[PDB]
Amino acid sequence: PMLYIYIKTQNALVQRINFNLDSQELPQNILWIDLLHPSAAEIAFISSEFNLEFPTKEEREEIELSAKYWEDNATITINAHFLVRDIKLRTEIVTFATAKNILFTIRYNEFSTFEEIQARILASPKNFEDGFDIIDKMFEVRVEKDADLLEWIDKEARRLRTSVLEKKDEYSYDEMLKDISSLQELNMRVRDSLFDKRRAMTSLLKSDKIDKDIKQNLTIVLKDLNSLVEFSVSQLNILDNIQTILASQINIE
Ligand code: NI
Repeated sequence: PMLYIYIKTQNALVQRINFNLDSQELPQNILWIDLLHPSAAEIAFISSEFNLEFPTKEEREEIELSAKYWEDNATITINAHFLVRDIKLRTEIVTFATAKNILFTIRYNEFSTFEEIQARILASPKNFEDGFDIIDKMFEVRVEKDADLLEWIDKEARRLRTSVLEKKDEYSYDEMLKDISSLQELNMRVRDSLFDKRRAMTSLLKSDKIDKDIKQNLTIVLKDLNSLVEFSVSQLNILDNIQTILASQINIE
């Protein structure tokens, strides 16, 4: 049950404070508040200090569980999509929220993609003026990590493509089918993860809480995201065709 507060320092750098809710005093110049394994104390803390609640039924608005983006006059909420090990992956969701120009992330597990997000924010030369600048950089880091995963699948697909097409350096036909099937699932999960981030960034673009600097950056990430979706689709066709060729060999032989 941990609470990390990221502040903009006097020297215009970011510093991470391991914050103790029950005793310590709140810092100045907060950029981003990270809640890991929150208990009712941490949930009570952000509500009492930043007016941040998450009921699924309220009087003022119809809350739709069939969306992953919600915005009222003061806050934006995003249930953001991540992939974590279950190689077999599974969906992990992190709640993002904005209040008083501060980014909030609420997470229930620690996973490697979020550690990479932490390291990049702490080491970026970018000057973050508020929490909206943070989420801007996070979307960029998240699309890169999805790209690295498509690249890894690409390496594995080329090895399989060579092995099956030229019938050279093959192993167990069943084992090759297991791998192809595993890569197909990874490809499908990353593409869907990329679709989720497209919908969120596009909804952020419409907010008037987001200044022109962030909208320009989200647009650049969106173009690259689209490139990765194209790459993922070409890649899945290759995997499906390797599976078809491999099944053809089993049956013919
Ligand atoms: Ni700005």
